[PDB]
Amino acid sequence: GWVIGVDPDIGGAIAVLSPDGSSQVFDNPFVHIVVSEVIRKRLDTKSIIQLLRGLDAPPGTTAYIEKSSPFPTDGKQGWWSTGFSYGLWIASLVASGFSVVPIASQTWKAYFGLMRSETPADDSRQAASILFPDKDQSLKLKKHHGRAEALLLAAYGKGLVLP
Amino acid sequence: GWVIGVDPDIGGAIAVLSPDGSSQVFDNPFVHIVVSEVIRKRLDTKSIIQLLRGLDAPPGTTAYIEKSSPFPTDGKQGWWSTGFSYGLWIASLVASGFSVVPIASQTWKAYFGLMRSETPADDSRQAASILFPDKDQSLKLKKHHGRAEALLLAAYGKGLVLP
DNA sequence: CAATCGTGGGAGACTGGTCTCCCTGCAGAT
DNA sequence: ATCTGCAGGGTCTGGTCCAGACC
DNA sequence: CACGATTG
Ligand SMILES: [Mn+2]
Ligand SMILES: [Mn+2]
Ligand SMILES: [Mn+2]
Ligand SMILES: [Mn+2]
Repeated sequence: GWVIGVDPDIGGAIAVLSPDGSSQVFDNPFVHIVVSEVIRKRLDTKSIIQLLRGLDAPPGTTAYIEKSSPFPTDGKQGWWSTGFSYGLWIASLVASGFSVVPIASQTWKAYFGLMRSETPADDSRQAASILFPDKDQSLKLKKHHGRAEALLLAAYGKGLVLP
Repeated sequence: GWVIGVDPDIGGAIAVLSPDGSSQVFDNPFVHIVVSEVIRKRLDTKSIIQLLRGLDAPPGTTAYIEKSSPFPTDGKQGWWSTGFSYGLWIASLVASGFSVVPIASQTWKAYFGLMRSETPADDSRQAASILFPDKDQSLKLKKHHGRAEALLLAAYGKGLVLP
């Protein structure tokens, strides 16, 4: 009963669920780098691999990762970034011994009843708070939706249900 | 002593230069996958990590990889792929214990005097044929320019010079 | 299979149709 | 530090920005 | 560079 969930974007997170029901969630490590004479956030490859190497989850644990699906109206830098983040995470997960299962955002949203909300990020945090009450304090900021998404991905993969 | 050169695109390659002067070059592994009801080529994450595991190059060996730099006129799918291929390779290389150094294409081209050619692919293969004569049969086809690019990147890292 | 060409493009889940979904990169306000 | 709003965008290297190059 | 063709 080990499951990993990964929201791969720059404000994303990785959640780890263990057989005893406990949970962990880590913000995606990033660094500030210079691109075309401005500052950009990019995921921190070496920190991600060290994080994955430090997990207690055994080899073969399944990691559910949100499928990249940039909108056609998103700009070309958005497409590059979502592609880059996805490839960095997939390779790090495979290299660390995990079985990687891409999941569409539509799949886990429909599973928890979060399709077509007016406030989708607030709702994600509320749903994750109910599934993981001991994470309640770690979900109270609006910027914490990435943590919520990672936890709901993992919850999906484990088959948890809302009460 | 040991140097790795990576041309990360879908027709790219990885070259490995041993201290005894011998060289190897491998085509980037890929699979065919379905995206939006059409077939696409995508780099094969599992094969890439197995290839890196099988190399004799010791940990800490430097891997030179061409920096991603898509043109603004390239479409958003081009930006996504070059982003994805770059992230996949960088994470694979770090996870396998290699030290990663991104090199702009302008840098290794100017170093071998290949700037501003009317036939840049052909010239790359000729330059790599001269630097690595035992790879001459592996460079006869025009689609082998990715092999040439990987070898030239590695040659740049090693400080080799054309005669 | 290997080469060449022209243009720059969503993708996904539930016999095609339909409808839903992610961001990045800046800026400014507090 | 945190939130919100709007539009969708190159980046790099050699030599105080410019110029010219590249996938 | 990708992508989706077409040409021997
Ligand atoms: Mn997400
Ligand atoms: Mn997210
Ligand atoms: Mn290249
Ligand atoms: Mn290439």
